Amino acid sequence: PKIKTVRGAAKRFKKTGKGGFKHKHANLRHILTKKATKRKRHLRPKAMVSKGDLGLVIACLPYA
Amino acid sequence: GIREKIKLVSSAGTGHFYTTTKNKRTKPEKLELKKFDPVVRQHVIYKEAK
Amino acid sequence: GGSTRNGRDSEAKRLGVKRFGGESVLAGSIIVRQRGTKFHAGANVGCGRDHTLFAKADGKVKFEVKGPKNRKFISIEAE
Amino acid sequence: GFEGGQMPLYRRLPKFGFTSRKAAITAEIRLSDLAKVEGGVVDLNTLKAANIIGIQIEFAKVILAGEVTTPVTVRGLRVTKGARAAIEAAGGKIEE
RNA sequence: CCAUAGGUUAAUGAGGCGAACCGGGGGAACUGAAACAUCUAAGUACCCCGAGGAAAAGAAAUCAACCGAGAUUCCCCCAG
RNA sequence: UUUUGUAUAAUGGGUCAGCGACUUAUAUUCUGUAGCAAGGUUAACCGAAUAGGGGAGCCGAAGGGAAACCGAGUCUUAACU
RNA sequence: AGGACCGAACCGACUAAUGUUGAAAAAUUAGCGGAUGACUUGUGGCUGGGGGUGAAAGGCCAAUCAAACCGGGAGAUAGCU
RNA sequence: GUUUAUUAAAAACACAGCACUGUGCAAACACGAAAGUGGACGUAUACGGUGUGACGCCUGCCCGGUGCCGGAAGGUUAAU
RNA sequence: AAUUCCUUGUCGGGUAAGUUCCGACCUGCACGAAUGGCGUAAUGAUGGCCAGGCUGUCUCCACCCGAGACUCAGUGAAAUUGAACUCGCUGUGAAGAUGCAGUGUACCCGCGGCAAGACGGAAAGACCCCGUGAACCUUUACUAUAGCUUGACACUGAACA
RNA sequence: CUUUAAUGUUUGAUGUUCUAACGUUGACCCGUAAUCCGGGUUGCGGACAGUGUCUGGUGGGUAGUUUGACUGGGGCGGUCUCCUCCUAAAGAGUAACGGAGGAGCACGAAGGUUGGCUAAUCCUGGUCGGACAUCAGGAGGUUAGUGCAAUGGCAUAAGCCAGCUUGACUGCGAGCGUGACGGCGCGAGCAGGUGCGAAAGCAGGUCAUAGUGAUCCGGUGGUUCUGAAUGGAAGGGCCAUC
Repeated sequence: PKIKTVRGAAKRFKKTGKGGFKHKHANLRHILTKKATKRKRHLRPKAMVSKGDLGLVIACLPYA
Repeated sequence: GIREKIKLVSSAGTGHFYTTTKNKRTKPEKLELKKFDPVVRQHVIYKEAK
Repeated sequence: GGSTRNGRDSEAKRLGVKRFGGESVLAGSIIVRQRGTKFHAGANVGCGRDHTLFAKADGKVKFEVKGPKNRKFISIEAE
Repeated sequence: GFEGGQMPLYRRLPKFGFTSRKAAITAEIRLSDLAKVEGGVVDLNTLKAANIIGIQIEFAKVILAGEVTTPVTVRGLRVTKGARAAIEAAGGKIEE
């Protein structure tokens, strides 16, 4: 036994120069016909998991 | 219903374009408008609807 | 039938009272389409699309017993 | 990641897969350690003998960390404009 | 008819039973997906034909990538 | 034992004595504690075989970026910001 | 000649009553239907599990079957007592 | 007569007669991880599937739905 | 009407009276002609009503002979068992109290006989609902598939109209 | 450009002629006086079957599973998101199969801006010509109007009379509002180019709140960002997007 890395997380989250994990925002791909640039451009700065939400990936990324 | 969404392109055929909906039974003229280019930084006609 | 639904409350409540505000920007007293019932002045004249009273400046409300006729003309001020 | 059903956050985020696909052949060394080379030359052929990372390396890159103690001689490698200057200030040579 | 099937002598082999490992062939449902249908359960449980001190595998119609490695196998790593 | 409430026409119980239900292995956070320290550490294995050898390989010492790329700085930006 | 009568053997299970660890897991007592026909019965063999048998009831297949006896899958599965 | 061995034996089903439909005999039809057998050592007044009930007095209208056959004016149609 | 709201249709028969049986009429809410229409003979461990018989079934019970129950001996089981100084009536109350608030009534252990209770003893309630529980059964749900059938490739050959 | 036939020719199909693939649902004899059928010999049928695989169709003969939640039995009926209203007890919050209505779109104008305007209705007099539809007077008017609810506001009009036209645009943004969260609401202002106006000044759509839908999967416009020998390519990624 070794425990596996969870693909639910390892195709979603990445590691950075600060504690936690960095991810993209959603709601930017599917049907943009009613989405002005002020509702698209601002969905690219990325965000972190770092609170009680990190304890949900602590066994999903056991080797990150 | 089922009118199919319009695509509007500049005369260079580039990968920057506008998408919208139009009524099928009114004003049969081609949808065209003068707007900006994000690299050439000038106003051009966006056209070629359907 | 039709009932109860009612959906979203969307707030639109008061904030610009007494000595409210400080180190960060205030939204002021917000209302539901009534244009005169809580009127504005100075930095917080706002009213883009929802009658929010927003500014480029921070401080407390002055909240004074003066203003044209029945209108309050509420403003924030530097300390 | 189970949160009572209600479509969990790890499924609401978008999928990725495109990566640099070269870590198994690319070595990363820093001027703060294994940088004296015991009078020798810094080269990919001698890195494969320096008791570090093994023989499958096809590319070796240098980063500017710490200070340079010797007039070190380097042949090849991918070396930053800072690392090339930190070795110049110490009396060393960069052969390409 | 020539031959072969049958008959006959000598030689050599097979025949039944055991503990496990093992080769080839057949083969679930319940279960894991907090339901289920591809997926998983599982080529397991179980059955059939059979081999050896082991069986399986091996001295390249393999991988590599301009630099070469180089019979097979099991243990620790490459690596979750 | 258990269900707003239980002396409850709720529930269980004839009795004495044996036996009777949370284990370590894989990964990790928090906590204690210890050797070394910009380094730390061995696995399988070998070993006159709890010493010693074995440094494969891992963990750490540099980040920004899809990636090319750049790096004590960096992505997007005409960037000049 | 008689799926002919009256009626024992032989078969029946329509009905009441005594039973329900009773001598009894269909027996007892007393009525009471049929009885040369689709009758009644011995011994041997045949039909097997999704497969039999049945003028077809979830009835019959060793006191079970709308799916049996003996073991294994297995410590199946309870958002639960 | 037969059905529910044990809460029902009655009007169920069996059944001379009546009618349909498949079948030309390597029959139709059936059982099969398939040879082999059964139909039948028979042969259309024979065999398979099936609705109606001895014998009598008699037996209305409907092909619009679904199923099966017979057809080619039109819509549509596979491997290759 | 084993079909029908109103229904005990309604007229008449049978009767001291008859939701029951018959003769008849036909608003069959929604009978009906080979998943036939409808009637007889003959049959039935077959349906219903009337009348004669039988008689303690009933009116009203009583004796007569025997078996058990009754009393022991010998041999000796079964389900149950919180603890038992378990008595009325009224109140309170997990809201119908043996036991607590009030007021009344009983020698104790037996013993043949009864059974109004102790919500008795026996069933891990059947009832009704609930559970992305279980398993069968149907189909104009969903997904799979034999059988049968259309054309075809191949084993598979020569030629004339 | 045509409507098409015959000489010659390829072939689906049909017939006929033949035996080279093949059935043996023929026979005798050997094994052997074996009612079997292995062999041996000779017929019959014949490219028809038979045997393997493919293909369209018909499809419980055979197999597995699914068939929701809320409400004082269960169901039927109603409801499930967004917008709006009453209930909410004068702060924040909130319950009732408690009480009621709309939307699941439409406009290159119902958008942007420069210059102007103010409406409903009734009474009288007057015309076919109106409870009133053209006009004058007397009264009256966010009792008119907004692309459409319901509520709120509008003339310093956001309602409508004219003119000219896309700021219905690309990269950047201090931040603030709501909900446990995802999500959802609002936004000073820069640089680039555009629209209206003499100019100040204004515009990053629609008076304000509804016409909705994360991820997956697949597809399309651009692209020295990538592309397992090398170099292209196929497919990714980034940016645009259905």
